[PDB]
Order: sequence, then structure tokens, then C-alpha cells
Amino acid sequence: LSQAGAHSLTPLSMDVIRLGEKTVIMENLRRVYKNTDTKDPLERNVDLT
Amino acid sequence: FEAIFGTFCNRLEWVYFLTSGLAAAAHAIKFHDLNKLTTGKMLFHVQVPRVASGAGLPTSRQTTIMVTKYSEKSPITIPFELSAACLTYLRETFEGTI
Amino acid sequence: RVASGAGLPTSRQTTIMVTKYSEKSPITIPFELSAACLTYLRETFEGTI
Repeated sequence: LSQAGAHSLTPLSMDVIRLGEKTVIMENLRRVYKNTDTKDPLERNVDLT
Repeated sequence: FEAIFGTFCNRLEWVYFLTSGLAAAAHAIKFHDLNKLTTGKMLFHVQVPRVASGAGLPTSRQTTIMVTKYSEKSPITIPFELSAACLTYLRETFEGTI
Repeated sequence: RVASGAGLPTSRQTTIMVTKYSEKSPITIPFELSAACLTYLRETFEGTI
């Protein structure tokens, strides 16, 4: 499973954040759900009694 | 004759999985025979770490332990119908009016 | 559109129709010319400076 996906790699620009010397990647997924009727999974209804 | 023109629109916001940063969470693998498989599994072997006991205290016996991980199916499907008149039109190549 | 593993149907019809119109809004500007200015414009009496 680890052998797959190596070899070729290419740069691509992206924003990042530094938290505790960790370097989490940032992402904006709205670009794919535009012009579609389907709801965003990142959105979710949450009931509270 | 004279036609009643419409207008096509084609441009779209193309998106790729590897281009996205969501792929950083994933380890993508293209396994062509995936439909044949039923359920994968991953055994994990773990001996317990141990520390020496002091005097007058019960000992920490060694104990091997192991676990297993699996996988969940995620089928997906999309359709695209084509007009039967446009479909039969694709076959024979007419050589008449331009 | 977007593929889904959910049992909810996704649209079978790519490309939605759109009707639009060409709403013309013409404009008009009068501008007067005195008959004197025209009769002096073409004619040249050549009587004095």
C-alpha cells in the first residue's frame, strides 16, 4: 500500500498554517459545489433539545 | 429555409482530486480489479511495553495483543442519457446538404 | 453535477435551457438651427468683410 503513489511529484501553490510547529494545510471546498443542487457535506444540520 | 438559432455553453470549473489539498488526507491507489474484492483487512501486532516492578509489588506480566482494521464500500453512480434520434444520427454519415 | 453513492436520483438531463431578450432603449436628441445661420452658411454675399 505504501509502494504506490511515489515517483513523480509536482508543485502547486496552497495556503498553510503553523500550529505547534505542525504545518496544517488549508482548503476551500466551495469551488466544487457551486452551480449544483446538492448540499455541502461540510454543512450539516445539528439538533439540540 | 431559415433556422431559429440557439446557443451552447461549455465552460466549466474543472477540478482534480490530486490538485486539491483534500488529497493530502488520502493515499490514492488505482487498483483496477477493485470490483472483484469483497473485504480487505489489516492485522496489527502489538506487544505491550513493560517496566520493572519494585519490591513488594505484583509484577507486570507480558501480554501480546493484536487488532484488525477493515474497509467500507462506497459505490457511486452517475448517468448521462443521449437522444435516440441523436444516437442513431451518430452512425451513418450522410453526404448531402452541407 | 456530482456523482453520489446515495440512493437519491441525480438529474439525467445535462445543460438547462435559458431564454433571454434584447430590450432596446432608443434615445433621441433635438438640436435647433436658426434659419438665419443656415442662409448665411451656404450663401456668401461678398459685399463687406
